[PDB]
Amino acid sequence: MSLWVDKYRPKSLNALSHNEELTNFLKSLSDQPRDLPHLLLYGPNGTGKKTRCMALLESIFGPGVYRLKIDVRQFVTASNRKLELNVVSSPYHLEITPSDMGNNDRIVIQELLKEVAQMEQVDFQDSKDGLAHRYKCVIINEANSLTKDAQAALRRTMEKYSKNIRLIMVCDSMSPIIAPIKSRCLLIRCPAPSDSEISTILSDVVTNERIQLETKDILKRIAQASNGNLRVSLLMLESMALNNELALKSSSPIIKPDWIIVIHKLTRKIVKERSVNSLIECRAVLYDLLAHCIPANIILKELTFSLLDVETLNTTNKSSIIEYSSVFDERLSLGNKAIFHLEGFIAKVMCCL
Amino acid sequence: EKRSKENLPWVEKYRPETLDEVYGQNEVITTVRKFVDEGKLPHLLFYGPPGTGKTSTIVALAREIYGKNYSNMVLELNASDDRGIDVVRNQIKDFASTRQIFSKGFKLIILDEADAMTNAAQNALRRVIERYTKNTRFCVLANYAHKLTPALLSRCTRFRFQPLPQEAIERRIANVLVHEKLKLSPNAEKALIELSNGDMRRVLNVLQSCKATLDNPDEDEISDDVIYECCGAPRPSDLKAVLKSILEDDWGTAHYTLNKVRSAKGLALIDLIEGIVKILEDYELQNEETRVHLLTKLADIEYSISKGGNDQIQGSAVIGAIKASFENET
Amino acid sequence: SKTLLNAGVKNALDNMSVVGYFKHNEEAQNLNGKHFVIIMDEVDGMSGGDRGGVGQLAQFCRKTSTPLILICNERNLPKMRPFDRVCLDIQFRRPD
Amino acid sequence: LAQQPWVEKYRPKNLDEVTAQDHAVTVLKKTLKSANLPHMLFYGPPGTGKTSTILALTKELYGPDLMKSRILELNASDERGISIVREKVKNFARLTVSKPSKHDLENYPCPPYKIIILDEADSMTADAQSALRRTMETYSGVTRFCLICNYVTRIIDPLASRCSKFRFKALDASNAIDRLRFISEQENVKCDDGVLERILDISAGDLRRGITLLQSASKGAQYLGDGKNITSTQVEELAGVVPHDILIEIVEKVKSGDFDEIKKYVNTFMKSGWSAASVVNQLHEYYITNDNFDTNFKNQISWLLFTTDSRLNNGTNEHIQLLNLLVKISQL
Amino acid sequence: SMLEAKFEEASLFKRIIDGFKDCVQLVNFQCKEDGIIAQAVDDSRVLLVSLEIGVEAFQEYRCDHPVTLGMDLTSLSKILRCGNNTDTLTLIADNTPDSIILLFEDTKKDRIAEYSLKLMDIDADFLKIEELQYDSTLSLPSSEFSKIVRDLSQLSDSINIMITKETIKFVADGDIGSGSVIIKPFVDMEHPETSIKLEMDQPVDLTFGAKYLLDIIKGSSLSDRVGIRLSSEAPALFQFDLKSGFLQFFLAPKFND
Amino acid sequence: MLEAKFEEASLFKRIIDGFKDCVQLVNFQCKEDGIIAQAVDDSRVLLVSLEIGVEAFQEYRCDHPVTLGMDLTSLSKILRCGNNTDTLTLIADNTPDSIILLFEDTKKDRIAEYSLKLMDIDADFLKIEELQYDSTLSLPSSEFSKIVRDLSQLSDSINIMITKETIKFVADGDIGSGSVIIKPFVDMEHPETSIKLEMDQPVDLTFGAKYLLDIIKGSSLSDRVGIRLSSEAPALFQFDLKSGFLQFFLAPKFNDEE
DNA sequence: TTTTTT
DNA sequence: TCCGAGCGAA
DNA sequence: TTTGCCCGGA
Ligand SMILES: Nc1ncnc2c1ncn2[C@@H]1O[C@H](COP(=O)(O)OP(=O)(O)OP(O)(O)=S)[C@@H](O)[C@H]1O
Ligand SMILES: Nc1ncnc2c1ncn2[C@@H]1O[C@H](COP(=O)(O)OP(=O)(O)OP(O)(O)=S)[C@@H](O)[C@H]1O
Ligand SMILES: Nc1nc2c(ncn2[C@@H]2O[C@H](COP(=O)(O)OP(=O)(O)O)[C@@H](O)[C@H]2O)c(=O)[nH]1
Ligand SMILES: [Mg+2]
Ligand SMILES: [Mg+2]
Repeated sequence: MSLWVDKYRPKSLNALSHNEELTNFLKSLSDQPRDLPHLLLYGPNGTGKKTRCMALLESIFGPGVYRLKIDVRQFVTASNRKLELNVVSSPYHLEITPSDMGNNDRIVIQELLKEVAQMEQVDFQDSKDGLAHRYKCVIINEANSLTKDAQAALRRTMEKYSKNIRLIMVCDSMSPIIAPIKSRCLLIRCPAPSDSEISTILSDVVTNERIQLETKDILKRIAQASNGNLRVSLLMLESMALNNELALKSSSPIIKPDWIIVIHKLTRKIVKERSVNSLIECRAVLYDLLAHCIPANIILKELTFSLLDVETLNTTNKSSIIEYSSVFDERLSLGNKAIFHLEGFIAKVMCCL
Repeated sequence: EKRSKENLPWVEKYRPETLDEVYGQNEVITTVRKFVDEGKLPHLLFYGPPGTGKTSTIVALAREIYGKNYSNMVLELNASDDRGIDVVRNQIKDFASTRQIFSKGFKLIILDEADAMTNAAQNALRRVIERYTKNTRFCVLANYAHKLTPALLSRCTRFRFQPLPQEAIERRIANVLVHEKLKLSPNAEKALIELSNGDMRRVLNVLQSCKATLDNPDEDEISDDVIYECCGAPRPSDLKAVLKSILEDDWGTAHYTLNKVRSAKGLALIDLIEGIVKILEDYELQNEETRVHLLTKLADIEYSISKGGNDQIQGSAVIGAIKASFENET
Repeated sequence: SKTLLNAGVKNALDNMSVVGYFKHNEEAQNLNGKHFVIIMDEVDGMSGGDRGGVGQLAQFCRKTSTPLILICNERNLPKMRPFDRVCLDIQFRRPD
Repeated sequence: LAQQPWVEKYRPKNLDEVTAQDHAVTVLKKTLKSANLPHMLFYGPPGTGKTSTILALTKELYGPDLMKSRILELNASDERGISIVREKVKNFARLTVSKPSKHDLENYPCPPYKIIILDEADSMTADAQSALRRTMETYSGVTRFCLICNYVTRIIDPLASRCSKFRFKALDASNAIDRLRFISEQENVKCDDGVLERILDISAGDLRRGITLLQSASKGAQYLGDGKNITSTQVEELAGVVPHDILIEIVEKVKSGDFDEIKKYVNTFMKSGWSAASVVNQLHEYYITNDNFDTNFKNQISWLLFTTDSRLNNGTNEHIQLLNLLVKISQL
Repeated sequence: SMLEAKFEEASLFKRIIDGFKDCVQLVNFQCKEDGIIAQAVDDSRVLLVSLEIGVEAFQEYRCDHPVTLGMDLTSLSKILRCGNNTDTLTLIADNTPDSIILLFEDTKKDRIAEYSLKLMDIDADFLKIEELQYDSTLSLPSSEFSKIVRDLSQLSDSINIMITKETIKFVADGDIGSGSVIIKPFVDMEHPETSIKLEMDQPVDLTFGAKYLLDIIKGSSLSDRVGIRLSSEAPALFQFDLKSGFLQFFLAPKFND
Repeated sequence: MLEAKFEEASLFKRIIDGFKDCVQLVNFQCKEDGIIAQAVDDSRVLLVSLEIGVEAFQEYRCDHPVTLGMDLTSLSKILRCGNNTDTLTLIADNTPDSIILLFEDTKKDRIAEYSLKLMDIDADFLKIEELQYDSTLSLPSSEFSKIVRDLSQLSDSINIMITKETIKFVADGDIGSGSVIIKPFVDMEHPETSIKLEMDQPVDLTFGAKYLLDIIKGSSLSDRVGIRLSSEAPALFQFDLKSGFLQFFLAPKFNDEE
């Protein structure tokens, strides 16, 4: 679409522009795709995993994979409650995010996916006999968000119907993927681009958009502030250009998102005042962040690594902080009410300082 | 059933048919048999661990009371049946308050696996049990008393089925050997009894597997080697070798020894942990802190193993736990 | 329930009482004898057997042409909120 | 042939094709003659041959034509609540066994019972498992149950007692190299000496993973189109193993002990996407088999690695857990 | 096949099955050369149904050797519904069978519909439960018994039958009150079907659960008269006569509290 | 510009109800020849095709072809609002954002006007080439529908097999199996009830029961149904109209065993 | 959707 | 167009 | 000492 992060997204394996060895591996997979195993792409956020999944699908099935439409599918729970799932589809593949339905994601696996596996499909645009002569492809986004029951429901579908269906699962971490599912997948590591690769991409955008640029070093700064997140770097470039009248300067500052600013303020507060009253104000800040769709795990990660950057703390404080972060990150994984665990972490940190 | 009883698993082929074939529960059997003899049958509760003879005993009692046609004269319900409040109020209450169809006599209701019933159904049962006592008697069977309400427990005469002692298992094994034309060495019998934890089902299943594992069961003899082979379990010698290496050798040699012993027969780590815990329980330790550290760390490792994890890291954890705990022994 | 309330007591909100009429028919100048005081006791006891009842009672408290007295034990309960602005609240405390 | 991923293409067809589970396969093979198959509980780690074994056994027992009428397979993809167990499973267990044809009776043992396979039974609720208990016993005459699981502690004790236990062992270079080499030869994959054993070492007990790794390596070699051998470095790259140089860098940063340096190095390291579990495994191997560290250090680090691996098993943030582990090692 | 039994019209068998469907779930049919007998017992084990169909109910019948077919009544009724009341219905079974074949064939066309219902391994004896000399034997039209039962069931969950010399008394006592119907024997040579017959040696007084009687009266669709046999120590027998055989309900009385 | 008046609105209502459960949004390509529509279902296991002819309409004219994208739910609601006895008229202009529906009754007193907003549906082009099917059969729709309803009660899948003078519908399930065997039969006195079969190769295929249940709803349109089956094609179910037809291309279930 | 009391 | 039931489901 | 969203219905 119109935003630069979308306008210039590559549409084929030939148009990819970072991590050349991974590109070669993907081309090798797409060379003879009839016995392609199920795939699991993993790597840090915003590096190009979905871009590469779409490029691989294009290499296998042609450009038609980018002609997408959305459709609403209905389901009913045992309690008779109605649920809807948005499904993205091309003529050659489906894309689902079962975690959209929360703990009911299992239903999506047990009914929708299974059905796709058991049926043949018609095709009156590529097949001479009206039937599609190819396996069906299903992309499962945010696969590490599936509950253990849904992941279990995948196991035998992947084996029994391998003739008719192939799965591509995408995740930012494999830690929550159960061992049987990883056993069934070809695991593809997708590393972040280097800062030079990011600078080259950003420079290409700067040229195609006629943005005035005092020095190339600016791009490097952006590349460094994005910590390998290419989506973040492209969006930051656009925002900086918009705020500097499409003319970036060496003095032009890096724009941080609102939630990051709030979290940094919270870090300064925790460091300055360790007391019960301060903890109550912190609870208010945490509720504000959570209510506006900042996930608890993101808050914990950002707060931990903001604290560890504070110059005034000593090694003992920092080691205590990282231990507490580990403990309460596990707590967040095992529990429901996030504010409880975030408050516990902040309280222990205040005690340690 | 289909074809002969020789097609059945040994755990079902050797199910007791009469009270005289129930072993290792003599006090209970005597009491209940004389209850029947004198015509004084109270409401019964059979409480005990798996495979100790509860269902066998109650079915044998019904067979003795009512003869061969018992199955049409009792109401038997278990966890495979719905037993909600509605079932209690309709099916159970109707059977309790009505005469027999086939032969005159009192009614028997058997609630097997009663720990599977909800609190509301159990409470509905209270006055059904009390009101129709003149003509009906209830028998409740359970592995877990805590899911039974205090009011239901009060109304039943309790009988605890013990883990089967050594002598009873030995006699049952002798019967099985005679019937199967099997031979069993003394050490093999000791190993079998040790691994069964007083559960007859385990004994019979292992024995059937051992017979299947022989080349010629007519001449071949089941030795402890066969038992360990079919169970995929560590020999006592392996356990002692591993423990000695952990307690007396350097880290490289202990790691090597654990890995080599495990690789020898593809032993599981949890089995080694169980065996070593059993061995260490008999140790005399100067410091209580040694026992504390050993137990807590090994329980943590067992719990982590139950969820999967990295086997190599868990083995190293076991080695380190034992060494660090015995450091306290000075 | 809303159905029973609408089919029953509703018709008495603006109706004379036949019992009241015939009790004090002989009595001269008895103005109140023919009118109702509607007492709805134990409002806090209206469970699932009275779906829609509390809202309908609040409606009546706004649209009644005869005096209505409601009684409850737990005034601060959430389900008693609809009555807030439409009733004259009289608190009874523990006597000494 | 050319349409199957290799894991499904080379699934064992009969009991003699299962490679390293003789202790259990022998017992099962004897029932082709004894015809008194017990209730079975297969348990073990992923990709060791449990599902393959039960399928091959049913084929050997009933032949291709009569199998379908003699089997009820229910797995984690199917609804298996207490109502299902009390109605569908019970009803199937109650039925008379399908009549075998004369040809079937000539060519197969045809035992007088049917089989219910509850694959992935450790995902069933405790109450549904309880509902199975008396169904298993009352209808043993005409039905035998096979429960399959990875976590045996998830099966309630009464059911474990009813079942005959078969533990499937981990598959490693010692006991699965023959099968892997057979597959490699069938597919014409050229490898240096050591490569197949390295694959099985990396797989860490899982033959499905080893076969998939072999297929990925052969795809790479065919795409390269140079006729060279697959190397161990290539296999390790495909398997997401951290290069030895990177691991040495981590070890030296830990040795230095400067918190900020470790933090910055870990932040850079995470950008490569290395799986934290593989990193922890490699650190365990490096430290526990190192003659330069003494007994107290190794005791402490063994507990540290155990704790971090356990926390990672719960689905935690890999960056946080890895940094905590490295800081703690550095302060030993 | 070994067993072949053809109903001229499937409606006969459907009505017979519907005559006792609501009381029991699992039914065991034994087919022999002289016809088909069946038994079933209700879930609470308080009611037993016994059916007899003779060879005369069938257009054609053949049973080379005795055979036992156990099945669930809901599945059987579901299948019976899939066929048309007008088609000819042939029950077919083979030796040592795993299923029963229901073959719906209409002569007008060449359309065959063959259903196979898998059978259960229901091993249970029938015991031929019937006491020799019942205390009281009575018979009356089915509509009147249905009416009495339906009226008295609105009052109580239990109904008492008292037989004394030349009098039959139904009684029900409940929360809102009680009801009592007394009938006397009577022969009407103009309309024998309305007759009420009563023979009795010992007077009887027995109580029964109302819901069971409400199920039992559903047999009235299969016969104009119902026979009732009662004894102090035995289940009560309610018999409805078919053109060829019979439908019997054996209902155990309540324990005298 | 474009106007199409039907002899009776009941025909149009029945046609719409025929395939409204399978698909909801559809484009009608009104042309001088007639109305032609083609839709794929969301799961892509089913294609519905409509070829209402000019003779079907009482009167019809549309000089320049026009594509009208509409949702079938709103059209069904509007048709329900109409009376049984009416001459439904569809009216549209050169560039219509909506279509006008006139329910002109026989009595001039009753006149009703409705407006249905159109839609812009991105529908691609489908090339449905004629194929030499392995077998063709024709039979009454009441019989086929009754077979489907009876067999669906036994299983989730129904198998259709054709061999030499034998058409077999089978369903296997938990409680058992059901099978119907029809044979080629001709009745001169009542030709409409005949069963016709052209057999080139033996065929066996399996279909989801829910899909056949959806399909049989078109039985009202035509007293007879044609079924064409091939080993590699979708199964073709045709209900003939006065001059057009309602057509269903159904994909079979994936044969895991073979 | 609800564990226990003395 | 206005109103808040009943549930915590991000 | 009782929140926020906002049902089904008018
Ligand atoms: N005391 C016993 N004497 C002889 N055989 C026994 C005995 N206990 C168990 N068994 C054997 O193990 C099998 C199971 O016995 P059961 O009586 O059904 O066990 P249980 O006590 O009911 O176990 P739970 O509580 O249902 S897990 C029997 O068929 C016998 O073969
Ligand atoms: N013992 C084995 N012998 C031969 N191949 C095996 C063996 N074990 C695993 N495999 C191979 O890996 C694939 C998976 O085997 P499975 O039997 O499905 O493993 P599994 O034990 O059922 O794994 P889980 O518990 O579902 S993760 C097989 O198709 C084989 O190709
Ligand atoms: N020029 C160029 N841009 C890329 C490449 N890979 C990713 N991007 C850009 O980075 C954006 C984020 O990529 P994405 O696949 O959504 O990240 P992920 O799925 O979270 O890993 C995309 O919208 C693209 O614009 C690449 O190889 N070349
Ligand atoms: Mg028992
Ligand atoms: Mg498996």
